[PDB]
Amino acid sequence: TVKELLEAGVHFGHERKRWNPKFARYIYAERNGIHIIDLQKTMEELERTFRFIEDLAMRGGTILFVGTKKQAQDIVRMEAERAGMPYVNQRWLGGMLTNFKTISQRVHRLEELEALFASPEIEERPKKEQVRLKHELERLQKYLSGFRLLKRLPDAIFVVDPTKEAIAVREARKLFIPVIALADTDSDPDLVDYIIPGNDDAIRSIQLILSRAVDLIIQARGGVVEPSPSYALVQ
Amino acid sequence: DFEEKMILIRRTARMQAGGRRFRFGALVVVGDRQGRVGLGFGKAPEVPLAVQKAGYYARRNMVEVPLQNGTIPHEIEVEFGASKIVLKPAAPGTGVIAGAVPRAILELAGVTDILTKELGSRNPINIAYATMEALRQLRTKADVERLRKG
Amino acid sequence: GRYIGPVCRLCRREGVKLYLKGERCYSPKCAMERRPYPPGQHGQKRARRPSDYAVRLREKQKLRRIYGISERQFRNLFEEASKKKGVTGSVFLGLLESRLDNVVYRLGFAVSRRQARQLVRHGHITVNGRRVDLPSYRVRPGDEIAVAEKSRNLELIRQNLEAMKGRKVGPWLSLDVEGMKGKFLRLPDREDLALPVNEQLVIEFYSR
Amino acid sequence: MLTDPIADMLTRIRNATRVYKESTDVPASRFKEEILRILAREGFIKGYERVDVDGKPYLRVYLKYGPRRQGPDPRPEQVIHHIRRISKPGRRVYVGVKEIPRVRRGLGIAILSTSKGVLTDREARKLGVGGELICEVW
RNA sequence: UAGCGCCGGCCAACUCCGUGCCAGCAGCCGCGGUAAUACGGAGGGCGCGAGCGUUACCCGGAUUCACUGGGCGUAAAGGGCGUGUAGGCGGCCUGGGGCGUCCCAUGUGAAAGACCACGGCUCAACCGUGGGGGAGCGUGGGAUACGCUCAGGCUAGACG
RNA sequence: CCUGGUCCACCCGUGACGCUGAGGCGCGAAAGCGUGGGGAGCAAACCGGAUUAGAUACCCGGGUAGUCCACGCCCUAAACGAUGCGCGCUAGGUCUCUGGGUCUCCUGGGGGCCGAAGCUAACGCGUUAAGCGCGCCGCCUGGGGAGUACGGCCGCAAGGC
Ligand SMILES: [K+]
Ligand SMILES: [K+]
Ligand SMILES: [K+]
Ligand SMILES: [K+]
Ligand SMILES: [K+]
Ligand SMILES: [K+]
Ligand SMILES: [K+]
Ligand SMILES: [Mg+2]
Ligand SMILES: [Mg+2]
Ligand SMILES: [Mg+2]
Ligand SMILES: [Mg+2]
Ligand SMILES: [Mg+2]
Ligand SMILES: [Mg+2]
Ligand SMILES: [Mg+2]
Ligand SMILES: [Mg+2]
Ligand SMILES: [Mg+2]
Ligand SMILES: [Mg+2]
Ligand SMILES: [Mg+2]
Ligand SMILES: [Mg+2]
Ligand SMILES: [Mg+2]
Ligand SMILES: [Mg+2]
Ligand SMILES: [Mg+2]
Ligand SMILES: [Mg+2]
Ligand SMILES: [Mg+2]
Ligand SMILES: [Mg+2]
Ligand SMILES: [Mg+2]
Ligand SMILES: [Mg+2]
Ligand SMILES: [Mg+2]
Ligand SMILES: [Mg+2]
Ligand SMILES: [Mg+2]
Ligand SMILES: [Mg+2]
Ligand SMILES: [Mg+2]
Ligand SMILES: [Mg+2]
Ligand SMILES: [Mg+2]
Ligand SMILES: [Mg+2]
Ligand SMILES: [Mg+2]
Ligand SMILES: [Mg+2]
Ligand SMILES: [Mg+2]
Ligand SMILES: [Mg+2]
Ligand SMILES: [Mg+2]
Ligand SMILES: [Mg+2]
Ligand SMILES: [Mg+2]
Ligand SMILES: [Mg+2]
Ligand SMILES: [Mg+2]
Ligand SMILES: [Mg+2]
Ligand SMILES: [Mg+2]
Ligand SMILES: [Mg+2]
Ligand SMILES: [Mg+2]
Ligand SMILES: [Mg+2]
Ligand SMILES: [Mg+2]
Ligand SMILES: [Mg+2]
Ligand SMILES: [Mg+2]
Ligand SMILES: [Mg+2]
Ligand SMILES: [Mg+2]
Ligand SMILES: [Mg+2]
Ligand SMILES: [Mg+2]
Ligand SMILES: [Mg+2]
Ligand SMILES: [Mg+2]
Ligand SMILES: [Mg+2]
Ligand SMILES: [Mg+2]
Ligand SMILES: [Mg+2]
Ligand SMILES: [Mg+2]
Ligand SMILES: [Mg+2]
Ligand SMILES: [Mg+2]
Ligand SMILES: [Mg+2]
Ligand SMILES: [Mg+2]
Ligand SMILES: [Mg+2]
Ligand SMILES: [Mg+2]
Ligand SMILES: [Mg+2]
Ligand SMILES: [Mg+2]
Ligand SMILES: [Mg+2]
Ligand SMILES: [Mg+2]
Ligand SMILES: [Mg+2]
Ligand SMILES: [Mg+2]
Ligand SMILES: [Mg+2]
Ligand SMILES: [Zn+2]
Repeated sequence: TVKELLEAGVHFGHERKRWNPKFARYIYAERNGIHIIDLQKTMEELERTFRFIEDLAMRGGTILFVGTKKQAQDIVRMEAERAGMPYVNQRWLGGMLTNFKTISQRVHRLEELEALFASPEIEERPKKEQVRLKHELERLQKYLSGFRLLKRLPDAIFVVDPTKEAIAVREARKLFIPVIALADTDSDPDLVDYIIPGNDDAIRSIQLILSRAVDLIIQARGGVVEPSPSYALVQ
Repeated sequence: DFEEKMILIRRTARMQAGGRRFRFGALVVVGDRQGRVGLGFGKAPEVPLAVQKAGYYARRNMVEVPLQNGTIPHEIEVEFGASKIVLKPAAPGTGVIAGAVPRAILELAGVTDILTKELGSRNPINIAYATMEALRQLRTKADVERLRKG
Repeated sequence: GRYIGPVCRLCRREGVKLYLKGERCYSPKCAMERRPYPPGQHGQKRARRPSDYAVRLREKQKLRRIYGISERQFRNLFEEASKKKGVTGSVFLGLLESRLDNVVYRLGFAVSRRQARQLVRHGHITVNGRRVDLPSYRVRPGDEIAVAEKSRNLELIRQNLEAMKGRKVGPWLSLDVEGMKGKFLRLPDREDLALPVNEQLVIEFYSR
Repeated sequence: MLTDPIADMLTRIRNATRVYKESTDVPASRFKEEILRILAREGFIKGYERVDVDGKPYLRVYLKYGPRRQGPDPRPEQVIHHIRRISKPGRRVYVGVKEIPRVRRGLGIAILSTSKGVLTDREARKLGVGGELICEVW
C-alpha cells in the first residue's frame, strides 16, 4: 500500500511493435523503441483496483489467480497458496468456468484417488492400476493443484497476462465475472474490468504487485501476515 | 411459471461411408408473457432431446422487453444476415400481426397488438434471431433520458 | 341454411361443451358428458399437434357455431366491427349479443338460440310494440323486447317463462316475467360474457 | 471537394462514435454550427466548440456515450444509435408542417431548416412552419 | 328442396377395397410398377351452403422495376480505356432579390360515391337528411434557414 | 534526339476556375483483311511417320498463310482486381519501391501481406474498402431459345455495335 516510489521495473513495457493501440492512454512515451507505462495513471487505476479488491476481500469473496507465462508460475503458486484464494498454474483448461461442473467432476476424481491412496486399497487390483492411477493422480495434482479449492464459481479472477490467458478472460466475460488483470502494452484494456497497467515479463513487477495484493487481501480479513517468501524466487 | 413453444423442427443429415446420418435441430421460445423472452436452438440425435436442449438454451438466453400497454414503444428495423424484421407499435384491439416465428416470439414476450413484416430472407432461424435482436434493441423514454443526462 | 342438422356433434368436435339444444346439454345426455372425443371413425385416435391455423380456425368455428350464424353474416359483422373505433373483439361480441334471436335466448324466452330463431321468424316476438320476425335484427340500448299478446297463451312460452321464475338475467338486461317482456339496457362488456372463446384468435384468423 | 458538407459532418460523427473516440473535428461552417447547437441541446453530444487547425477553423464535437456494460463486449451503449441525412444534394426533401415526421414515436429528433431558423421536429411543429428535412437522429 | 368442393405437404379433414408406371390425378412440390391417407369406389371427416367449384382477367402476397423500398468481387449485373459536349451535382463569409421552400387568409375542389351521425322501407341490401372533409391550382399578404440568382470578399478544393 | 504522365520540397502566384459525364472524338493484345516489302526460327491448313479398335488428335519428320516492317482497315477478349470515377471519414503491425527531413526515426506518394471497428450468404474485404457517407455515369430483373432472327449503323471481307 506504499508502492508509490518503490515501483522499480514496472514502467518497462514491450517493444514498439506487438502493442495494442487501445493501450495508448496508459503510455507515457517511447524510450529507445520500448513503450514505457505512464507512472501516474498506474496508481490512478491502482486506487480503484485495490479498492475493489479490498471490498471484495472483506466481504469474504474468492478470487481465482491465473498465471501461465512461465515467469509468474512459481509466484502465483504461493501467493495464492496464502489466504485461500484458488489458482491455476500449469495451463488454463478450456471450460474451467463455463463447463465448471465437469471440471468439478474431475476434482471429485482427484480426491477419490487421494482417498484410495490413503485407504489400504492400494495393493489390491494389482500393480497395473498402482501405476496407472499413480500417474493419473500425478497429472491431476499437476493441473488441478489450486483449482481444487473452488467449490462454486469464483467471485473474481486475477490474470497476469490477459493476452496469454485470453481464454480465461473470455470465459469470465461470458459469466459476468469481474476481470482483474495486470495488463501490458500487448493487451486489450476494454476486456479488463479493473486494470493494472504494469509489466508482465519482469519477475519483480509480478512479485511486487501480487505480494502487495495478497497483503491487502489478508489486511482486509484482519491478521496481517508476514512478508511473502517469494523474494527468494528472484534467483 | 414459464411457457414454452417450439418454432420449427428439422432433420439435417451428414454423409458417412455407407449412408447418411441424421441429426435433429429444434427452435424453442420460452416466455412468461410479462416482458421476458428467451430463444434457443438445440441439436440432438433425437427429437425430444433436441427440444429439451433448445428449451435449456432458451432459458439461458433471456431478453427483457420494455412493454407499454401490451405494445412496443417504438418501431424497429433489424437486419440479421439477409433476413430483415420490421416491428411497429399498434393500438390495442389490433392483435399480433406477424409470421409464425415473430408471432410466437412476441406472444411469449407478452405482446398483444403489434405490426410486423419479414423482408429479404424468410429463413425462420435468421428471422427468430432478428426478432430477438430487435427486442434487445428496444429502449424506453426513461432509458433515453438516462443516456442523455450528461 | 343455418347448418341445420346434428348439433351435439359440434359439442364433441369443438372439444368444449356447447349448449345448442338448450336443455339436454345440462342433463347427462349431451353425449359430451359421456363421449368427449370428436366425431367420426378417427375420433378416438391420438390427435396430432395442430397447426396455428388449425387452432385459430377451430376457435373461430366455436365462436360462430355458438350463435348459429352463417359465415356470410359472421364475416360481415367482423368487418363492420373492424371498421368501427374501439377494440375489435369486444365490439364484435357486443354486436353478436345484440342480435334479436340471441337477445330472446338471453332473456329466457327460448331454451336454445335456434328455438329463439324459430320464435322470432314466426312473429311471436315484438320490439317496442311492433312485431319483428328477423333474427338478424339489431337490438339497440333501450328497446323493449316483448312477447306477442296473441302468443302469450301458447304452451312453450308458458313453460319457458314459468321456469324463469327466480332465475337471474344478464347485467345488461332486465326482465318482467308477469308482462312477458324485457329491456336491453346496454351493450355487454367482455367481462359480462362467459364465452369459452379467445376473441384474439379469431381476430388473428381473419388477419390472414 | 465535399459534395455534401452536412452529410460529411454527420458521417464524421457516425464513424467517430463507432470507434468510441473522444472528440472529432469537422470543417467549420455556420450551418453545421447551428445544427450542432440542436445536437448539444438535445443531448446527443457533450457539446461543441470552435478550434483552429494549422490554418483553418474547425469545430470539435465532444461525443457522448453510455455506461460500460457487463458480459461480453463491454463497449458502452451509443447515445447516437442512428443518424441519417435525408435532404441530400440531387434529391432535396421539403415538408410542410403537417408533413413533419415523428421520429421513433417521439424518442428521436428530426432537424428541419425552416424560414425561422434551424429547429427540431417538435420545435418546428410548435412554431408551425416546415422546410428542408435535413436529417434524422435517434 | 340440399347441394358442391375437398381430405399427401402448402391446407382443416383417414380408413377399407379395387387397381399394379396400367387406368388415371395434379395450382406448385409430386403420387401409381402388389399390400397408394395422392388414382377409382365406399364408409367417415373437413369447408361453405341456395349455392359450391372451374376457367379467364385485375390488384395482392411482389421489397420480383425497390420514390417510400433492391442491387452489380465469385449468384443476372461496372461500359476495354481515355478525352470531353449537353446535363446532373457545388468549399467558406457578407449583402440584395424572394424563383424553389415554408406560413396565414381567401376563391376553387358540381352532384353521386367514399367517411361519420341520425333517420325511412319489420332488419339488411337500398335510400334520405345533416356533418366532416381533402391533394392540386388562382389571388392577396408574410417569412429568408436551406436550394436558386446577382454583387462583393476569402483560400482549406483545383490550377500555376 | 523529340515527347507525355507523375511525385516531393518551398507556401510564392490565381481565387471555386471544381466532380462526373448520355452522345461525339481518339486509343485499343492476339488473330484476321488490303497494297507493297521481308521471310532466320516457329508454325493454322496441308504432305507424311507413328499410336489406336479407328486417330480427320495428343507424339515425330516436313511445311504455306502468318508471325516481322511501312501505310490503311478491322473494335473483339478470362480488354480481369470478374471490383467505374472523384472526395471526405474510420485501430494498427510488417515487407517493399520512391522522394523529403531534426536520417534510432518522422513525413509524403506507390506496390504487397496480416489484421481493429464494421461489412458480407459465405469465401473473404478491411486507409489500395467489398466499411461509413456524398455526387455523377454504365448496367442487372429466372434458365434455355440467344448474343440468334428482323431492322439500322459501321466494315473490302471476315464480321462488329
Ligand atoms: K447489419
Ligand atoms: K385398367
Ligand atoms: K381417393
Ligand atoms: K411519394
Ligand atoms: K506473300
Ligand atoms: K465485362
Ligand atoms: K532518406
Ligand atoms: Mg430493456
Ligand atoms: Mg444484405
Ligand atoms: Mg428472396
Ligand atoms: Mg375495430
Ligand atoms: Mg379499424
Ligand atoms: Mg404544397
Ligand atoms: Mg400514429
Ligand atoms: Mg405527451
Ligand atoms: Mg393436415
Ligand atoms: Mg381429385
Ligand atoms: Mg391455376
Ligand atoms: Mg390387389
Ligand atoms: Mg390397397
Ligand atoms: Mg384415398
Ligand atoms: Mg360422403
Ligand atoms: Mg362463383
Ligand atoms: Mg398474381
Ligand atoms: Mg410493387
Ligand atoms: Mg409491400
Ligand atoms: Mg417478374
Ligand atoms: Mg431506390
Ligand atoms: Mg436484388
Ligand atoms: Mg457476374
Ligand atoms: Mg474495368
Ligand atoms: Mg452546364
Ligand atoms: Mg459542364
Ligand atoms: Mg452553397
Ligand atoms: Mg448551378
Ligand atoms: Mg441573404
Ligand atoms: Mg416566393
Ligand atoms: Mg363530394
Ligand atoms: Mg352524402
Ligand atoms: Mg332503421
Ligand atoms: Mg381545406
Ligand atoms: Mg403568394
Ligand atoms: Mg428579407
Ligand atoms: Mg466570387
Ligand atoms: Mg502545386
Ligand atoms: Mg499563400
Ligand atoms: Mg489575393
Ligand atoms: Mg474526367
Ligand atoms: Mg464516352
Ligand atoms: Mg485491335
Ligand atoms: Mg495483328
Ligand atoms: Mg498482311
Ligand atoms: Mg504479303
Ligand atoms: Mg519446324
Ligand atoms: Mg509439326
Ligand atoms: Mg497426321
Ligand atoms: Mg483406344
Ligand atoms: Mg495398324
Ligand atoms: Mg493471303
Ligand atoms: Mg486477372
Ligand atoms: Mg474491370
Ligand atoms: Mg477501387
Ligand atoms: Mg502507404
Ligand atoms: Mg486479410
Ligand atoms: Mg469482427
Ligand atoms: Mg473467416
Ligand atoms: Mg473508399
Ligand atoms: Mg425467358
Ligand atoms: Mg444466353
Ligand atoms: Mg435471357
Ligand atoms: Mg460474338
Ligand atoms: Mg441484319
Ligand atoms: Mg457494306
Ligand atoms: Mg469462318
Ligand atoms: Mg455476330
Ligand atoms: Zn350438447
